[PDB]
Amino acid sequence: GTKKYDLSKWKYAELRDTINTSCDIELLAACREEFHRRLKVYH
Amino acid sequence: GTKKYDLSKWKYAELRDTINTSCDIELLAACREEFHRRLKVYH
Amino acid sequence: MQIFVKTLTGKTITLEVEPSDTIENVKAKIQDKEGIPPDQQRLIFAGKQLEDGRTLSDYNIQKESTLHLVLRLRGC
Amino acid sequence: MQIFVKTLTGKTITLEVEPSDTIENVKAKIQDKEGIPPDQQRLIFAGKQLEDGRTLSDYNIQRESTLHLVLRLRGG
Repeated sequence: GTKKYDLSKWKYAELRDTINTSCDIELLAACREEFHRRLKVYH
Repeated sequence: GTKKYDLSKWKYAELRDTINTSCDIELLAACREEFHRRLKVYH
Repeated sequence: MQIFVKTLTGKTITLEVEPSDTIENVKAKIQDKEGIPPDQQRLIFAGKQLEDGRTLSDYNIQKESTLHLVLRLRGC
Repeated sequence: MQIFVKTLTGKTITLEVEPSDTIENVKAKIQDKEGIPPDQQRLIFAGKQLEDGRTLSDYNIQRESTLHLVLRLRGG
């Protein structure tokens, strides 16, 4: 955990599209982690 | 256009990929430079 | 040919294939290695999402190519 | 159809062709002008690499199009 991005204001299309349109491993990791969390947790 | 980029921390796959997946005369030149150097460089 | 597959954490995977090999075929191989189902797989070669109905030749994916593996999340 | 080809240094080259011209035919024309063999070439347009088994029209490459010429480094 070091120098990350605040993805607490993204949308389903953004993450999904960004992951399907982008290739930034970093984002992909943070995008997947936030995507899951949102499902697992709720705060 | 001014001052190139130090692509020393880059990798063979990245450089090649970039030239095979990127479109930027600037990068292409820098990549081709470091690429040629690696061949002309031998301690 | 021998292509590499970089994971999220950093774990890379080397797989032997041919320019004709179909992306879907590669995904299947990975599934036999790790445990990620195809539907839950997505190959990205530098801002380039590979289709499941194409070949490693339809992307100029030569040898020693690093393929970014991403877990295809659900949707609809 | 006249098209422009930007080199690495910055030297451009005007080549006369037609929408039905194969990227391979163009690469050859350049090999005659300069001295770079086809296999050692790679044209880029609209931010997309052009294939050898394709035509200019297959890329919406109209007239006065700027094609980025890159020397395909052979090795890997």
